[PDB]
Amino acid sequence: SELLVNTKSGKVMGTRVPVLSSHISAFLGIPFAEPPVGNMRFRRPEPKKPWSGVWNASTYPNNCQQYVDEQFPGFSGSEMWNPNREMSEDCLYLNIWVPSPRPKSTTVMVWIYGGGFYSGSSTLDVYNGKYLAYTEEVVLVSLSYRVGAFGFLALHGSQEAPGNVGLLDQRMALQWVHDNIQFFGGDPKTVTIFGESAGGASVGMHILSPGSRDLFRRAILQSGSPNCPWASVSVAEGRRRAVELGRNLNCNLNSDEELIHCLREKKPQELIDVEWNVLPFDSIFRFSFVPVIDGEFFPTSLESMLNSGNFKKTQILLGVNKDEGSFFLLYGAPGFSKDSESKISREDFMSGVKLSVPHANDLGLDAVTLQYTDWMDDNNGIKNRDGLDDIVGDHNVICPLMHFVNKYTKFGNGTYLYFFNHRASNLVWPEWMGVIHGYEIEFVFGLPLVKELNYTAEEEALSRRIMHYWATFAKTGNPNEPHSQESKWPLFTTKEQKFIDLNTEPMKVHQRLRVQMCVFWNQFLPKLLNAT
Amino acid sequence: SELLVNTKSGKVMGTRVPVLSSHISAFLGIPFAEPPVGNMRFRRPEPKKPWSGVWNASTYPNNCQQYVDEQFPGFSGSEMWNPNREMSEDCLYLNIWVPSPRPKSTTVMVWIYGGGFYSGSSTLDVYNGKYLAYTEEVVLVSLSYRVGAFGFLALHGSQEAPGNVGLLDQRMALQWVHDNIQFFGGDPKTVTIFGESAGGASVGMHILSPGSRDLFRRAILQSGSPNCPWASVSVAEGRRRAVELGRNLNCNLNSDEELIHCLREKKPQELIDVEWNVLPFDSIFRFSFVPVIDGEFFPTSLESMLNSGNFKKTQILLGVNKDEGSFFLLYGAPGFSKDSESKISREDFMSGVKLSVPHANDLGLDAVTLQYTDWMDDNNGIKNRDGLDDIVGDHNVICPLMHFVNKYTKFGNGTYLYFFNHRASNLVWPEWMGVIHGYEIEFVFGLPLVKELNYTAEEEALSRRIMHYWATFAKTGNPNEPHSQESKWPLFTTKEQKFIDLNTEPMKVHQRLRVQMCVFWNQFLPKLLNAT
Ligand SMILES: *[C@@H]1O[C@H](CO)[C@@H](O)[C@H](O)[C@H]1NC(C)=O
Ligand SMILES: *[C@@H]1O[C@H](CO)[C@@H](O)[C@H](O)[C@H]1NC(C)=O
Ligand SMILES: *[C@@H]1O[C@H](CO)[C@@H](O)[C@H](O)[C@H]1NC(C)=O
Ligand SMILES: *[C@@H]1O[C@H](CO)[C@@H](O)[C@H](O)[C@H]1NC(C)=O
Repeated sequence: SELLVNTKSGKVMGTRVPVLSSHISAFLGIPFAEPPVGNMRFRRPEPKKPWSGVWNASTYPNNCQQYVDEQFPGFSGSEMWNPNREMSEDCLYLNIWVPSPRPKSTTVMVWIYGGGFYSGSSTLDVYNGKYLAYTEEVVLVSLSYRVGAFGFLALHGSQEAPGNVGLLDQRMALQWVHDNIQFFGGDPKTVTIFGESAGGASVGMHILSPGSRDLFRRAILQSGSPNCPWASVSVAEGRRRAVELGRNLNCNLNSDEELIHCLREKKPQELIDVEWNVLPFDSIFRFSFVPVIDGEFFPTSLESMLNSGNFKKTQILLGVNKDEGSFFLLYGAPGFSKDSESKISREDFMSGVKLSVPHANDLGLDAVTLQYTDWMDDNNGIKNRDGLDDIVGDHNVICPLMHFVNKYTKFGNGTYLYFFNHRASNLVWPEWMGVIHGYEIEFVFGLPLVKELNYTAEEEALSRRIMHYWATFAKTGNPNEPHSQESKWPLFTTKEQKFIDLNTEPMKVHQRLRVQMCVFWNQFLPKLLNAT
Repeated sequence: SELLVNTKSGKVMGTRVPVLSSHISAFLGIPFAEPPVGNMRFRRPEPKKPWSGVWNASTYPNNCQQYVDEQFPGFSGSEMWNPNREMSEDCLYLNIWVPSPRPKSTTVMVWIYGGGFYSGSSTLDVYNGKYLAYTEEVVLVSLSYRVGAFGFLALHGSQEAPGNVGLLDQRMALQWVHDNIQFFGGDPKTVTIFGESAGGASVGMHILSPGSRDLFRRAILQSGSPNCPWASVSVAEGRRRAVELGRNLNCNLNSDEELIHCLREKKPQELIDVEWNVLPFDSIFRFSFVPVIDGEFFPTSLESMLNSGNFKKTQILLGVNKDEGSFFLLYGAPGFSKDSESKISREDFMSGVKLSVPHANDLGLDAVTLQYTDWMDDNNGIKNRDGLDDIVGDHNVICPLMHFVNKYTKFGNGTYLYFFNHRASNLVWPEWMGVIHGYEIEFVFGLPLVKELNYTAEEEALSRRIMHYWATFAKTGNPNEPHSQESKWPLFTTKEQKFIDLNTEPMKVHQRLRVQMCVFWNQFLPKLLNAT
């Protein structure tokens, strides 16, 4: 039967799912690791023991334990990102969408969800891989990984809570795909990993980590890069936060053994309730438990690895959205509200700047303020609001990604860069937020092709174009159709640094994406902070 | 006789001079101090002893000893600024242009020439006061003062070479005008002092110095302010330079007495030949002997005086030219030439930046470079050239003046600000230099009214308009004609910060002159240099 597949770990039975007046096969909730529960909490993952009989892969699995956003109860704009299945530490499963009839050896794409390393689910409606798998005829896989303390609590030196286990969860899933996707009709030698935000940073981390490089062919990074300021911490800071978490739960702190034992006896929600109390600074776009530069998963500092070319050399396709920072300002900066235009006063602008660059001294804060202030009209509420939006997006997403693309392109085999700037016609978030962090995902997954979702005809066309770019890149290492008559997405080169916009208007090629601001964030500010 | 005037110092006989098909009286070369020669070199000036008989004031006096520019021999653009009379240490004289018939008690304007405190003459063709005196019916006076080491060598603590004597020369001339102008038909209670560059800085210094305030009514500052970075030095730096001058002339340096005695035995040209060897840094727009913050002429630091309102409160009219920095880049920055378009390479841009801000550390240099570089087109020769031009003009003239105007306006009785941006149709300097430092002077003195000079009809109109603004301001404290139908020059206020452009086009009012760059130069950079 087309729904029965025998893998190296055992047999699995999928389910036939409808999609755009047709059907395809789906294998949901396939286990790739042993449940990281009890004594296994915080530990590196262990491969799933093979099973006898048939694994029922007809329904989505549980989501990993995580902080749940209740800032806007009932609001679809925020709830669409929350777990839609019951949460459990028993959450290491993957999902596969297979074209029908089953292919023999076709292109494989593996999705890695984002969520700042503190949240995320492979089961969100927005991550339904049936549209992409059906439309582009690729085998689509979505994996899962532990987030928050469960996946990133780090007490370097200890083997019980070494840190980065969430990244190892991802690697184990990639290993499973490498070893078994052939039975689902996928080509293990043509696997593209792609992800957004923390998922994009994760993709870059697998490009960097020697232990992950051999498991995939190409990569796509959406609004995220491994060198982002929020994406990793030092071993010392990771330890400090782990200890502070224990301090928040009245744990014995005399030794790592004592601390970990205490943390392992706590219910999942107990850790989550105090998770945010361990941050250094009053800040936005900063998360408690993230990857740690350990000298193992990451041999040396990310910068030294990027500079020496110590990473997988292949083709990459990546990009950012126009207003990456709006989400974070709305949730934590004074003056911003969901139901108002959020015009910002000069004073709230100052407060926002300090929250946005928590590690900077006063001189550093002055430099940022000067760089983003129009002194001919400094009390303009719209300008201050948009200025802060740019500060957050440039510092946390765009400039780190531009630093990554330029360093990578020197050693890589082909780079394609995009700037997504289309605001969906059916967005429920206010207009001031613009082209929001994460809202290009629905286009990548083809939701606009579903009539009931209320997208325009132009948006369906944009989605089809984007899905074809992504899948063609996954298949050939080039988003462009060999010998087509459509406008070509030029290769990003060290010299020309070209990129294209992604919207419903005719393709336009540009150069040096936000170069002025990124020279500030990537070269000047770091120098200022290190000298003063 | 109309040409004979009896002053408190003795009788003087002037000469009738033709002017625009008419005539007026001129009294040239009137002594206001005893020749500062021999034992008097470097000493404060002494009032001229009254004389018997009639002083022959029919010809221009000698010019003070100074460095003479020979960079472009025979070239009118540069030679028009050089001394046009024989040089001598016996140079403290003033010139007066009086309307005919002699007025009874009319508005008086006293011109103070510029020249970076190292040069200047009251006798330049461009400073001929007959046009202004005749056209606006004012008594026009031009004074002189010692420049270079002769007027500013400073060995604080010593009464033989205390420093600032050139400024005291200016004060003595103002005192003479206060005491005697009434005999020439001028009103000593309605005297306006005006000057350009070092002369403008000098005007601001008299506004600040308690000992000079009572000698004039209003002031006009053209392309210069007392707080300019090149306009003064500390007592320590002044001493260091005085000692280095002695070291350059093989002087005994065991004591001030030894040093001064040695310097007094040297011929004037001997001092001038080594004058430029005492600067701290490799730099442009920096001069060796300038005013010193002594605690006498200047009670405290200029900044503390400006902040506390420790200065004469009256009305002021001031402004700058569009391209103040071009002259200095042409003479000392690599890549600039008089006969080429001077497109600057990225490398020469860097060299230029270091020469322009000699006191800045590397981080400071990086900040300037970032602020003036278009990173989307960094190798554009025109942009690099114009960027450097702006750096020099903003740092040395515009921003210091804007800091002055804003601090002054808080306590003053009326401020009028202008931005001169008309390039003369008959300029002999290359086009890349734009609206050059000092080229608004010919309009203020009415040269465009002289047909033989080859100016256009529009330029004659601009000159007449400017002369009337200046003279009306001198007479009433307001450049505008009471109840006229012409466009009004608005008052510059702390809140609106309005100013007008001065060109042949219809008047346009603007606000916050180069505010973006001046926040950088006046607030950010100083903070960066002091913290790092
Ligand atoms: C497990 O598979 C069976 C079919 O064998 C079916 O009941 C369903 O798809 C799964 N069970 C649940 C939880 O509904
Ligand atoms: C990628 O690598 C292949 C084989 O080494 C080479 O022929 C090709 O030019 C490379 N492409 C780029 C854009 O570097
Ligand atoms: C001095 O005045 C006399 C007239 O009394 C006349 O010769 C001339 O104006 C002056 N002398 C010189 C130096 O020409
Ligand atoms: C100048 O001073 C006079 C008298 O003190 C005052 O009436 C006038 O308002 C002042 N003007 C300005 C612009 O400050």
